[PDB]
Amino acid sequence: GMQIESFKSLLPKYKCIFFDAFGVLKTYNGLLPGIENTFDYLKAQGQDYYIVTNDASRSPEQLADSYHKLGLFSITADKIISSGMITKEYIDLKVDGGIVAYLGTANSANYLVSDGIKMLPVSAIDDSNIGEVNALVLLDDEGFNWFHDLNKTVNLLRKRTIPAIVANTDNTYPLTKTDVAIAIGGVATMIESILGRRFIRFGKPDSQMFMFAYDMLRQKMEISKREILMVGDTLHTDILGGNKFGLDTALVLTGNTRIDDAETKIKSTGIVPTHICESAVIEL
Amino acid sequence: GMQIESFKSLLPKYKCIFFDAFGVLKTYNGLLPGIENTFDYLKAQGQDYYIVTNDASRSPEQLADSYHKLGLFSITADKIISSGMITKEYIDLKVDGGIVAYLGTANSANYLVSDGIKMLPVSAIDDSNIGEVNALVLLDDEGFNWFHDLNKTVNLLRKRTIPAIVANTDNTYPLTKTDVAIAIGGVATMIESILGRRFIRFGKPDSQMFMFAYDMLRQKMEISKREILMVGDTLHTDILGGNKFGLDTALVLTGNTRIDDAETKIKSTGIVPTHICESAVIEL
Amino acid sequence: GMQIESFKSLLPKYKCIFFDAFGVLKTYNGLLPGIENTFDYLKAQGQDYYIVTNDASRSPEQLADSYHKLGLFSITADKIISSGMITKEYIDLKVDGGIVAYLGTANSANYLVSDGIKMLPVSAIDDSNIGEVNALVLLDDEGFNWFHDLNKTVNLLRKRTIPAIVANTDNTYPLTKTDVAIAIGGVATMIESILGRRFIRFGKPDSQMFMFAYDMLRQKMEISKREILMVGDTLHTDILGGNKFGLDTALVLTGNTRIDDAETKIKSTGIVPTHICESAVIEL
Amino acid sequence: GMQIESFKSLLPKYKCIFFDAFGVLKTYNGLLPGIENTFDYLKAQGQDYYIVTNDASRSPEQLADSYHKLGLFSITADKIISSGMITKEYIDLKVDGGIVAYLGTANSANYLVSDGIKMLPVSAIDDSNIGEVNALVLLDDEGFNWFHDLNKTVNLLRKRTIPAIVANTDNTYPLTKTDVAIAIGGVATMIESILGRRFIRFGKPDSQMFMFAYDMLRQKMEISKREILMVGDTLHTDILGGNKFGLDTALVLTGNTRIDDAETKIKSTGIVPTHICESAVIEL
Ligand SMILES: [Cl-]
Ligand SMILES: [Cl-]
Ligand SMILES: [Cl-]
Ligand SMILES: [Cl-]
Ligand SMILES: [Cl-]
Ligand SMILES: [Cl-]
Ligand SMILES: [Cl-]
Ligand SMILES: [Cl-]
Ligand SMILES: [Cl-]
Ligand SMILES: [Cl-]
Ligand SMILES: [Cl-]
Ligand SMILES: [Cl-]
Ligand SMILES: [Cl-]
Ligand SMILES: [Cl-]
Ligand SMILES: [Cl-]
Ligand SMILES: [Mg+2]
Ligand SMILES: [Mg+2]
Ligand SMILES: [Mg+2]
Ligand SMILES: [Mg+2]
Repeated sequence: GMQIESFKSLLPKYKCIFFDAFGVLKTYNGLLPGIENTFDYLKAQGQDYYIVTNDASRSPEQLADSYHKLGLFSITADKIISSGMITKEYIDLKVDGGIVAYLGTANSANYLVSDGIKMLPVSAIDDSNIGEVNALVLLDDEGFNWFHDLNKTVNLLRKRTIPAIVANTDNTYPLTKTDVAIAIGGVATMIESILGRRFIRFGKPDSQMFMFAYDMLRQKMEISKREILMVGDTLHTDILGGNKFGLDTALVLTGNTRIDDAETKIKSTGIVPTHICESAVIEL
Repeated sequence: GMQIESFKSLLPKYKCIFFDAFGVLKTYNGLLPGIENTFDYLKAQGQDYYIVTNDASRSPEQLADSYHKLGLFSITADKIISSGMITKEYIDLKVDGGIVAYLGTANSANYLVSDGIKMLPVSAIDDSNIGEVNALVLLDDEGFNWFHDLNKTVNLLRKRTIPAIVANTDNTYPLTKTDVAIAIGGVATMIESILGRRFIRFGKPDSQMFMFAYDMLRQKMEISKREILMVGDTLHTDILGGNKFGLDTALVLTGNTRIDDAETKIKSTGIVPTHICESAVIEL
Repeated sequence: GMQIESFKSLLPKYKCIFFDAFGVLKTYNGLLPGIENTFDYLKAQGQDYYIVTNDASRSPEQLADSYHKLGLFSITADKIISSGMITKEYIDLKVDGGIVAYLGTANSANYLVSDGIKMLPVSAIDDSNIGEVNALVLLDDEGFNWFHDLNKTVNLLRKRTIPAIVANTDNTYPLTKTDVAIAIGGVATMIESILGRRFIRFGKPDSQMFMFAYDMLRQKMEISKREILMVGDTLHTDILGGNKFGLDTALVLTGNTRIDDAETKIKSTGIVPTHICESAVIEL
Repeated sequence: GMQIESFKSLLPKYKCIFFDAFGVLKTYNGLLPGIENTFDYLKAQGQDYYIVTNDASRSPEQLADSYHKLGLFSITADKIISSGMITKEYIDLKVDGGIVAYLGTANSANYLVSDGIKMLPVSAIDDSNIGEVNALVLLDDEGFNWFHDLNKTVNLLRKRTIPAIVANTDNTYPLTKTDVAIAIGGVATMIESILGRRFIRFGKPDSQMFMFAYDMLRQKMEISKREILMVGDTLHTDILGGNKFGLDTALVLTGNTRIDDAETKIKSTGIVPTHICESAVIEL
């Protein structure tokens, strides 16, 4: 049996909320209806929050602009902790000049541009420049010819002893009510089905992003990890990750974990959320 | 230590040879030089042979035509036993009319054309005809847009309770001296990394093709399974497959199993060949 | 969709029935009540049967004797086709003298012996004789010390280039209504989790036992693949194997596939039985 | 390419060294000869150290005592960061009273003892106490009967929705020059081969222990991630974890990564250490 609790009822226990984005705040057809009231509410209550997301397809500033376009003005770039920030820091620290090859769009790659390094798509790599490729990043499922560039990526990683990096996204994402699409994490998975495990994956259920947020909160208040709530739709990323780091966790049913499957999934993985809620929408 | 034996020196022990094609008779740049003499030799000695191949991208007649183009005229379509034959028989028997969806080229699909069923590429499947799709076959890595149609195949299989069939090819094939290409079996492998295991795979190391050839030999001579030699470059398909069926096996070193790696791969898999030879090419 | 049919109604189409044993003829509770009616009916109708089983824990004669002890005298050793028989033949034809080491009971091992072979349990292997050990077979989850001999097995296979062989059983089997036990196939799975894929697996869904039965039947009568029904409770062994070999398949719901899960398991695997039936027990 | 450097030459960059223990400070043969020099030198230079180890079979105090018994007094309990400490914290913060079941020895369970939870071995769990079991921990590959308690463990986890917890050890460890033993992490791996992924795994390559050490250091001094070197013998735990956390890494060749295999293993994994050294043992 599941005890379903209202999200509003939980909020007084916590000094900060960590929200996953997809399946929690928004879905394939935009924001979940009413989700603005959640952020109005937290503001009115003076409650801190962050978005903690395994999206490295654009910068925090751009992720924040997408919410502003959808009308959620409360969410600023400083509130968005994304695994792309980890990737960027890893490249700056661990890659010594040359070229970083990427699978994705030019826009996805612009966030990573820096001094000393040239970003190039996999499509632009051949024998004439392969010796300068010092890393591979997988950023977005769109923006390149798969037949051409998945093939080239396989050969690039056979020929160059370099880090291959992706955000730990789900393997697929919902595109319509009926259809899913293969995500950038899934493109890595498919590559790894041919080559073996090979990708450094950043993001949940790792705890670096959580530690960053936690540290920033500790700079301005008394707070312990159990006084933070991680809110997510996915057991093996949001809930598992939150739990390992010591966060309380709330599973919402508006995403990857459907109500009919929750007990079964919880029982097969042994990943137990602190709380289960229908959704993160607070009714006005 | 490996005992390397001349292929010629083994031939007297055997009443029929089964040859894998790729890595044994031919490679990325055509026929292995001299392989013509092997076939001249077997004729002059009156020794039977078949080619037993997991290539289901063409009919046996077209597979034979490819050898004719390359100058190997003695290879006839009756000597080519291909996993595409199994696929064809499976469709005829187990699929009841409607549409068979495919990933490949129109030419790869032609061999499977039959009464009652329409072959269509996954690209031509939509809500208007999906309810009539009764099987999916993976035939060739070329001939379709991977971004579009790998996504559509994921969704097709999520929506239709139908058999998904592929030839059990290696996940990759050599394209040049340095580069490989993802093969149709590898495409299935990639799909399966997203969906889970889901493809019915035909061909080596299964034993149906062997049994078909064996039964034909038995109709014209006294022969036991150990009097047949399976010749291949791949442990987990040719050598494992042959051994399990009772055939003697000869590992050649002209393909997937490189000489520097043979002892290690043999030890790590426990797949032991009866004999190890440098190649299937016979001299003089 | 999920259409259940009468098993008895199906049977006049066929000259021979192949039955899986566990979950079909019997469960942890012993014989399925009334299963004798089925065999009496087939005998009255002039229909043949064979048992096709991946239980290779004892000889066909002892497997038959175990039915006799339970009061089912219609099953005789000459009608039991066990994957143990493939193992025995492999040892005879593909292992050249020396020792064949085993995990199991002495009773499971000794009858596998043939001229030139010595069976030995793993517990008896040492530096002095490891050199003579020419194969490993896993026969029964009982009969050895797990701590000592799973460790010794791991080392044996790291040190010796030998085939490692097991019946393709499910990983676990029901002991009681609530509890399962790890089966011998599961022990192999566990070892492969440490070492990687390493075991030759005999039995369903491979075609070898099916071919043997079919060969024998065709000597005694005019029989096609259209006149043989394969009856099983497990999709990925019984149903998949039968389908690939060209047989009609009947999934029964007295074993691994429960009525409440059948539709979803068929959908997820894409393994579609020709017919679904509650039981292989007929009335009257 | 593979450039070996002097370990001692590296050390002046750093304010603190994090050492892995097995394969770095000691092997199956005991302490690496001369390893005391290394700690003497760091102390002389005013440099700090911590041990960062996925050995959670004993408490930090017992782990330090084991060094003292071998004559290495420079390692003290307060400098040992063990993944056992994360397990302890997880049990305290996330497990609400009741029983914690364990696989291991009584001594290994001892440090986990707390006010509110009873420790009991899996062997002690039956129908009378099972509803009170609120977690399982795997602690040590010794101390239990594998046949009875691995079977019981599989049933325990099938029946109770509880977290299953293990240190992320390698699957095996060396006993002697020729033989390995299955480690506690490998036992979890085996269980997961039967049940599917099911264990929470603590330790490298996770960031948690790294974060702890760093948090402690930054209280006592001005220290950045650029002034900490992680030293280990295993790519997928030590080097990978160190790198993802933003640390310089040193691969040493005294343990799991041998000098003959380093270049190949680095190439296949894409896990690249900042530095490669023969040994953490310095001269003088
Ligand atoms: Cl997200
Ligand atoms: Cl692989
Ligand atoms: Cl990773
Ligand atoms: Cl993270
Ligand atoms: Cl071929
Ligand atoms: Cl080739
Ligand atoms: Cl999956
Ligand atoms: Cl298959
Ligand atoms: Cl076949
Ligand atoms: Cl059975
Ligand atoms: Cl006996
Ligand atoms: Cl050997
Ligand atoms: Cl096999
Ligand atoms: Cl350690
Ligand atoms: Cl974990
Ligand atoms: Mg989500
Ligand atoms: Mg080949
Ligand atoms: Mg069964
Ligand atoms: Mg180590």
